Amino acid sequence: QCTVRYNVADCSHLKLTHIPDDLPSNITVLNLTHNQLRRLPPTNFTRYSQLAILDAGFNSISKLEPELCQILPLLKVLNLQHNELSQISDQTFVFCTNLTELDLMSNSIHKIKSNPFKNQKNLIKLDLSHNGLSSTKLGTGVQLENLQELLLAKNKILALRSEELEFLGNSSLRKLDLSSNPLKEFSPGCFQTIGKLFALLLNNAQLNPHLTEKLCWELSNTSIQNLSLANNQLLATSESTFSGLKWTNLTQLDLSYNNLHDVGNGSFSYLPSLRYLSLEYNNIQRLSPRSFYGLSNLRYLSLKRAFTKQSVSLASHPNIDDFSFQWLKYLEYLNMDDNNIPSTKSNTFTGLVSLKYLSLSKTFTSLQTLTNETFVSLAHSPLLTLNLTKNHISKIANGTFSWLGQLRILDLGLNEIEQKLSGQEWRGLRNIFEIYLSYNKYLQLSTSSFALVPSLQRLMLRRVALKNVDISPSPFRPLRNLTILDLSNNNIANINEDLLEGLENLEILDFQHNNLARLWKRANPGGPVNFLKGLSHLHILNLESNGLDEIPVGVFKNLFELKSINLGLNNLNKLEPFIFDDQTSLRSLNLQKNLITSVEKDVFGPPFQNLNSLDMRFNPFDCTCESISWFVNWINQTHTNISELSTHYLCNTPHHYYGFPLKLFDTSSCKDSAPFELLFIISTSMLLVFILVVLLIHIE
Amino acid sequence: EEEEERRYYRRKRLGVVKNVLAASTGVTLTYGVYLGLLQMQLILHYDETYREVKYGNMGLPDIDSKMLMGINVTPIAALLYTPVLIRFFGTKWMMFLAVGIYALFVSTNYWERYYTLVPSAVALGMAIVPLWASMGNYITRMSQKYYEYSHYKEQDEQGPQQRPPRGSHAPYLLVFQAIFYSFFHLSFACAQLPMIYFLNNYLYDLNHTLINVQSCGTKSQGILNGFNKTVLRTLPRSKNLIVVESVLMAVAFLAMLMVLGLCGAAYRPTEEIDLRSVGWGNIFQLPFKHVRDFRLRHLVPFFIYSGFEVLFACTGFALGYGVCSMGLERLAYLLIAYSLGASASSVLGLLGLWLPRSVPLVAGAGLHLLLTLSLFFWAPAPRVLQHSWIFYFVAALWGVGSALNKTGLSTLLGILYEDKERQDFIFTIYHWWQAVAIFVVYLGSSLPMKAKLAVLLVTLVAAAASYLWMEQKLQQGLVPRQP
Ligand SMILES: *[C@@H]1O[C@H](CO)[C@@H](O[C@@H]2O[C@H](CO)[C@@H](O[C@@H]3O[C@H](CO)[C@@H](O)[C@H](O)[C@@H]3O)[C@H](O)[C@H]2NC(C)=O)[C@H](O)[C@H]1NC(C)=O
Ligand SMILES: *[C@@H]1O[C@H](CO)[C@@H](O[C@@H]2O[C@H](CO)[C@@H](O)[C@H](O)[C@H]2NC(C)=O)[C@H](O)[C@H]1NC(C)=O
Ligand SMILES: *[C@@H]1O[C@H](CO)[C@@H](O[C@@H]2O[C@H](CO)[C@@H](O)[C@H](O)[C@H]2NC(C)=O)[C@H](O)[C@H]1NC(C)=O
Ligand SMILES: *[C@@H]1O[C@H](CO)[C@@H](O[C@@H]2O[C@H](CO)[C@@H](O)[C@H](O)[C@H]2NC(C)=O)[C@H](O)[C@H]1NC(C)=O
Ligand SMILES: *[C@@H]1O[C@H](CO)[C@@H](O[C@@H]2O[C@H](CO)[C@@H](O)[C@H](O)[C@H]2NC(C)=O)[C@H](O)[C@H]1NC(C)=O
Ligand SMILES: *[C@@H]1O[C@H](CO)[C@@H](O)[C@H](O)[C@H]1NC(C)=O
Ligand SMILES: *[C@@H]1O[C@H](CO)[C@@H](O)[C@H](O)[C@H]1NC(C)=O
Ligand SMILES: *[C@@H]1O[C@H](CO)[C@@H](O)[C@H](O)[C@H]1NC(C)=O
Ligand SMILES: *[C@@H]1O[C@H](CO)[C@@H](O)[C@H](O)[C@H]1NC(C)=O
Ligand SMILES: *[C@@H]1O[C@H](CO)[C@@H](O)[C@H](O)[C@H]1NC(C)=O
Ligand SMILES: *[C@@H]1O[C@H](CO)[C@@H](O)[C@H](O)[C@H]1NC(C)=O
Ligand SMILES: *[C@@H]1O[C@H](CO)[C@@H](O)[C@H](O)[C@H]1NC(C)=O
Ligand SMILES: *[C@@H]1O[C@H](CO)[C@@H](O)[C@H](O)[C@H]1NC(C)=O
Ligand SMILES: *[C@@H]1O[C@H](CO)[C@@H](O)[C@H](O)[C@H]1NC(C)=O
Repeated sequence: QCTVRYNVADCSHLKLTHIPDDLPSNITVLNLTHNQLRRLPPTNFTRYSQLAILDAGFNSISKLEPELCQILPLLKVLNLQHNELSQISDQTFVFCTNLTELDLMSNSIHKIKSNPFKNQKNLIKLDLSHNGLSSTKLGTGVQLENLQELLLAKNKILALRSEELEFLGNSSLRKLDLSSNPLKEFSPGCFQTIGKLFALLLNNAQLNPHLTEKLCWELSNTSIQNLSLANNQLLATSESTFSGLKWTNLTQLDLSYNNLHDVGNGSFSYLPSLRYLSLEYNNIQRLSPRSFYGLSNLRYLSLKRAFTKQSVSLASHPNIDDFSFQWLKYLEYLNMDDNNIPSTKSNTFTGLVSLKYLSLSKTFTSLQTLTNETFVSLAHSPLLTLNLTKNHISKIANGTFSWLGQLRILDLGLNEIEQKLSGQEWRGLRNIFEIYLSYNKYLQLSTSSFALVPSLQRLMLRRVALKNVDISPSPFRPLRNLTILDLSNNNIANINEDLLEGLENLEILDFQHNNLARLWKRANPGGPVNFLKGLSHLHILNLESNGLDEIPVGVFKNLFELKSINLGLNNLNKLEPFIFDDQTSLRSLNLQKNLITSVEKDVFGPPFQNLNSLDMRFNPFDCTCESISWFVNWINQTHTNISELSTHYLCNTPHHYYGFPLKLFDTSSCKDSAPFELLFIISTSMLLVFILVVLLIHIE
Repeated sequence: EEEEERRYYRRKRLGVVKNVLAASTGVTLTYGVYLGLLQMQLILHYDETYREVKYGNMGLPDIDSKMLMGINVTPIAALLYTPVLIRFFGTKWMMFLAVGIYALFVSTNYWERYYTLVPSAVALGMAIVPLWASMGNYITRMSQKYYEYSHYKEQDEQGPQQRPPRGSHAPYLLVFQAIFYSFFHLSFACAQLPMIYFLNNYLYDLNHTLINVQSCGTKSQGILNGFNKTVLRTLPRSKNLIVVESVLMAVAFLAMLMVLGLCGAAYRPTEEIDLRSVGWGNIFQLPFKHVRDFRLRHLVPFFIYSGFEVLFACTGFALGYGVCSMGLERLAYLLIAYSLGASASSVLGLLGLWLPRSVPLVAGAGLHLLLTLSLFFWAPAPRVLQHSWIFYFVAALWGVGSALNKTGLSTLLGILYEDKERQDFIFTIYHWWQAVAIFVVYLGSSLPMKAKLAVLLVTLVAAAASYLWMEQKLQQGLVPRQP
């Protein structure tokens, strides 16, 4: 029936109506979600009176039995969400003292005219959301001493009187939720009745400028820290709008989904302690230097989708004036993702002495070509992470990134760059660590491309149509500290031997979809290129979908630290022996959708010793003893992880074993199983010795 | 002292008869093991599963054909190097060496590889003919010794010191060769032990292995023109295979040891020096110079017919007619029925002592003639199981005819020549012609029908056989003298 694990009772999706009694009596968790209980009989909980938490959500209870709280004195978490509790009485929770968390997320409660929260002095979290409450009054006198989280969202509250909040005389309230309620007016002195207010949420509250102005004046002389006005009707902000918030020590402010037409000058001046600011998903048309005045302690700011939309009917581009963020000296994280700014001006980012993280993905629709004078504003800022994906970049000028000396992570991926990599573009990046050039249109490598950047550790060339890679010396040679190198979907037919030489720090290598069949097989200039010469610290290796039909012996020599090999979607059929001898620390090996026919010990011994997981489905095995006897004997005994073992492991040959699973293959009727090898030699020796001895004896 | 000599010669006769029985049982066990292993290897190699799964790219048909050719063509070199070799080793010693070569062929079947199975086949083809030659010489000389001891006991002074028998050792040779050939034919049934107990339960019914058979019986066009690719329903476990082959090797070694222990010694060092006094340069040409004999020129077709009919009973019947209706499930039954028929005809011909010599011989051939008629017009349907007793009927009749003809040939060849070198020479020539007949029938495979040649040969030998007897009564007078 109900699943029991460690002091829990998973009795959810079973469609049970009555109270089960087969659960152990030393249990402390009861999960009854998505059931059809009508009520909770306070007589059947005697057997497991040591219940700690109770979960009776997603049901249809109409009334709660007060005895339910005195017969189990260990009840701390009570949860009645999505039930049909009609009215709450006075004596319902009058015996319930050990209560800590009460969840009434949906009961359609309209009016409460009693003091039900008088004895639950240990209550911490209260939830009366998605109900029909019209007033925040929960009683007459001061109660709920240890109340910290009170949720009253999705109600029909129309006013916040000062008398209906007096029960919070000295209760350290931490989080208060009044979202999804159309409040029309705020009574004076209502928030002052609360002892301590830390967080306050009014998401989708349908406020106006005058409404939030009166709220800000009401929210004076309190300890509020986090404020959220998301999904609101705040069309425009003014200086007097946020005038009330100057006295309190505000920490986090949220303005999201307000459709803000513009920001008034100095509207954020009265707030000096703002640290986290959110302007996501607005329609700001103009920015001004005086707009952001007064934000000295600002450290977190996001402008994602904050500007004017595309507007196909009428072409409009939001313009930002120079010195817009000069007052923000303490800013650390700045984000303007998915914007419609035309380009970067000369002094847009001037004044940010402490800017560290900046994300500019899809911000500029007409940037196209970068210039050395484009990033001049960010010269005095020690940037650590910069993002330029989805920017439709096409060209890069000389010395564009020279101003950004302390840059560490740089992203140029998902662009249409069509230029040759001369090498002068990376000038000034002494402390750069990661470069993202994936999904670019067309590039050309050069010998001095990455010479100015020896400290590089990560480089990505996924889908770039790389060319001129086979040149001497190797362009990747100065990358002494290169750790992760990723080049896939380049279709590079010819690769020189000197490439990836001296790369001792190389650990991860990706080589998918580059067509390496012609280079290895039997090369016309000579032999196998074996570009994996001194990559000793290589850990993860991938060579999938290159169409290789054979593996030359000696390419994996001196590869001790190698852990993972991916050779799927290849055309290999015959494997030379002693190719995986150095692969003694192998963990994962993938050979799927190949032409592998036979798996032999002399080839697969060393790797299979400590192999962890293996994938070899979609392969045409030859179901013969000499072919797969050791393979079946190993896969039978070993405990390594095999994915889709009895499903996608089939044998094409012989015709008698066509479409037969490999696991059902029997190796008892094989030559290596029976000892006739030794029996033949011993019988032949004995018989020859007997015949010869008796013939030489009886002759003489 | 009369009764002491009585006991002495009684022990001598008992030793003679026990060595005769030992040689007979050794022939039985050796030939049974050889036929059983050969049949098991030929059947286990006619499928795709056991060929590709166990071996794969080792070329099973190629090595099988090479084994067959090495067994069938080596008798030529065997004849070329048998007389001097038999007189070197001895009568019983070549017997022992040939049994050892047979056991070697059985031993090299475990691993089954070119360089270990092809030399075994060559040695088997080299030892097959001299084995039978020395066997016949040994059994006939021991019958002669039995008769001479009996007539020395019954006639002390009336029996001459030189030339005791004078063509009168027939009653003591008939009863020996009859039991010898009955045991040699019971070997054919003993060979069917591994198939019945281990191989008969691993192949499926005839409804699938006999599908592509549109013409059988008189319309064969080969040994097996129509047959399925595979015949085993399941792969045989290697443990049962090694068990049955170890039992075969054990019974072969038991036959080896019992032959060595109960054959004694019948070479007689005095007669050994006598035969050595002939020389080594003239013994090589004497069997070839013996072509001028009046009896061999007419008895050679008889040997050819004996070989032809024995190979027809071995393969021409089991794989030509018995495979028509039923598959390989009742082939061993037909083989053991043929063996019991031959064993019964052995004593049936033993009972033919009062009648003169060449009475049943041609009659036996005549039997084949009658059988040949039933083997010419009647053609059984492959896809029916109506009449199955007729197969066992013809098998028993062919066994009767074959055993009668073989024992008659043996007794006539032992009676016409009484000298030791004559015995060895005539037995060698007869067995060489039999081996040539076997080799010709081997070349006679994949042919439309071998019945017309068989019947013409039986009609050429009946008249010929009678012909030889019609001149011995009129005193023609001719005998090769090469002392
Ligand atoms: C610069 O910004 C871009 C875009 O915000 C960052 O791209 C993000 O890269 C991660 C890592 O691949 C993506 O996570 C993965 O997404 C794929 C779907 O594409 C999903 O299947 C994976 O399970 C994983 O979640 C992430 O989606 C992607 N962002 C977007 C919007 O697609 C990039 O990482 C940034 N550069 C940095 C931080 O250096
Ligand atoms: C950005 O690059 C341009 C072009 O490379 C620089 O323009 C040069 O300016 C100097 C003095 O202002 C002139 O003497 C050159 O003739 C200009 N063109 C060149 C060098 O090709 C511009 O100065 C660079 N910006 C900065 C800040 O260095
Ligand atoms: C950016 O710098 C590169 C330096 O690599 C310049 O390319 C060189 O231009 C000179 C001028 O003739 C050539 O002699 C060199 O062979 C070029 N080097 C390479 C590697 O191609 C490039 O001209 C500069 N571009 C700008 C706009 O200043
Ligand atoms: C490659 O990485 C190593 C390891 O960090 C760098 O060696 C450091 O160099 C700095 C600068 O002199 C020293 O302060 C550190 O003590 C060095 N660390 C070690 C472990 O030796 C090396 O400089 C890097 N190479 C490049 C070209 O950036
Ligand atoms: C050997 O026997 C098998 C069956 O035991 C034959 O396979 C059959 O082939 C026909 C040809 O159309 C199919 O209709 C049947 O479904 C097959 N039976 C199976 C697969 O069980 C095979 O053709 C025979 N081969 C010969 C040469 O006679
Ligand atoms: C009760 O179970 C549901 C679904 O299995 C789960 O979402 C919920 O977190 C569980 N609650 C407790 C208190 O275990
Ligand atoms: C709460 O539970 C404890 C533990 O059983 C019990 O002793 C106490 O009486 C209960 N009620 C309280 C503390 O009001
Ligand atoms: C909280 O206020 C009540 C009266 O409103 C008082 O009785 C109680 O002592 C106060 N508690 C603290 C800790 O000040
Ligand atoms: C207020 O916001 C800060 C920053 O996001 C967070 O660390 C803190 O936990 C929040 N406090 C509350 C009560 O939500
Ligand atoms: C609010 O705090 C300020 C600063 O201490 C003080 O001047 C003012 O009188 C306070 N107002 C109220 C209503 O407490
Ligand atoms: C802000 O100042 C600019 C420049 O003086 C002016 O054009 C704009 O109208 C001002 N905005 C407000 C809301 O006062
Ligand atoms: C193999 O499976 C076990 C058990 O599911 C798991 O703990 C382990 O992480 C797996 N290893 C790999 C390499 O997937
Ligand atoms: C090997 O296979 C057999 C039958 O498929 C199975 O019973 C046995 O458990 C397997 N070996 C191991 C170690 O699981
Ligand atoms: C199997 O063989 C028997 C032989 O008597 C026959 O009667 C039966 O019809 C066959 N079954 C088939 C061909 O399905």
